[PDB]
Amino acid sequence: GNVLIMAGGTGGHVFPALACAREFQARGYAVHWLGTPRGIENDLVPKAGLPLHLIQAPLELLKSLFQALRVIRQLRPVCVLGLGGYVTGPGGLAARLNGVPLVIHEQNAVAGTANRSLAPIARRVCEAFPDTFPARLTTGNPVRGELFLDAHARAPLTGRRVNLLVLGGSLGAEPLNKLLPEALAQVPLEIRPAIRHQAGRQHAEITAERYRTVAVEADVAPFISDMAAAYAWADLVICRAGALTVSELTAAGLPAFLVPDDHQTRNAEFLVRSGAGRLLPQKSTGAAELAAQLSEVLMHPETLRSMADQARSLAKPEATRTVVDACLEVA
Ligand SMILES: CC(=O)N[C@H]1[C@@H](OP(=O)(O)OP(=O)(O)OC[C@H]2O[C@@H](n3ccc(=O)[nH]c3=O)[C@H](O)[C@@H]2O)O[C@H](CO)[C@@H](O)[C@@H]1O
Repeated sequence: GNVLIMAGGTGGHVFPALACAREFQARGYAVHWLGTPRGIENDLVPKAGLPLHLIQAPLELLKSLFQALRVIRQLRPVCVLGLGGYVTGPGGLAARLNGVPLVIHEQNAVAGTANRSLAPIARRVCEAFPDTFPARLTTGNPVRGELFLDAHARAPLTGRRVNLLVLGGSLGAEPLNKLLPEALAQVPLEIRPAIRHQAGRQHAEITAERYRTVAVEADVAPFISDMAAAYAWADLVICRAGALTVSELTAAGLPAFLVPDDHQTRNAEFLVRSGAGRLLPQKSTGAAELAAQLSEVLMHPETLRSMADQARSLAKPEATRTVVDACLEVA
C-alpha cells in the first residue's frame, strides 16, 4: 500500500528521508511526502518524482493538525515515518489519532523536542547515535548508496596536492566562509591544498571575493548536488557538525576538521572519540590556528590515511534497510 514520510527544513532531515523513500519504492510501496512551505523539500521532493502534501499561539498548532489529519485520512497509509522539522510534531500526532502505526528517527546525538514528545506514541524509535534515547533501535543515519566509497576511491596522497572540501552545510554557514580564505592565505603555497568551498545560497558570490582578495584560489559554489563526486575528489573536509555531514563522512570514509542543546558538538564527538575527526571550536580557533592545524596534516599526509581508515569503520551501510524494515514490520 501507501507510505507517508514526514520531513522538512534542511538537508539533514530531507536527505535521510529521500533514501528511505527509494527503499520503500523498491519493495513495492507508494511513497507520499509530508512537508511545509518555504523549506528545502519544495526544491528536492518534486525533483525525486514524489507527491508533496504541504501543511502550514496554540490555534496555529491545531490548524497544522487538521491538515495532517486530512492528509492521513485521504492516503490511509500502512505506516507513517517521521524524520524531522516542524512537520513531524503535528504529523506524528495525526498518525496516532487515526490509529495508523508511527515510527520516528533521530539524526542527531541529542534527541529533538518533537522526537521527545513523539517517542511515547511511536511503535519504533530509530536512533542514529547511541545513548540518544534512554531505553528503541540503533539503525544509524540513512545515507545515499552513492556516498559509500572504499579505500580505492581515491589516488595515493604521496607526491600529490591534497584536495580540500569546505562544507556549509545545507544553508551554507557564514563563519566558515570568513575563516577559510584568511586561514588558507597563511598556509605556504608549496603545501596549500586545492579548494572547493560550499558556501551559502546567499554567500557564494561574497566567499569568492574573500578568496580573491587574499590571493588564494578556490571553486566556490552555493550548493553541490553532485555530492558523491564532491566526496570522491576530497582528501580532507573542514565542515559544520550537522548530523548528516557527520554520517556521510563515514560512508565516504573521509577525514574531517569539525567546527560545530549543543547538538552539533556532540555529533562531532562520535568522530573525535575514535580519532576519525578533529574538534575545532568556533569561539576559539582563529585564522592563524586553523592554518597551523592544516599545515601539520599537509606536511604529514599519512595522518589523513589513519583518520580515513577509522572513519570508514564508523559507517553503517544497513541504516536505510533497517529503518524501512522497522516501518514495514509494524505496518
Ligand atoms: C545551521 C543548522 O540549523 N543546522 C542544522 C541542520 O543541518 P543541515 O541539515 O544543514 O546539515 P546536515 O549535516 O544535518 O545535513 C546535510 C545534508 O545536506 C546535504 N548537502 C548539503 C550541501 C550540498 O551542497 N548538498 C547536499 O546534498 C548533505 O550531503 C547532507 O545530506 O539540520 C540538522 C537537524 O537535524 C542539524 O544537525 C544542524 O545543526
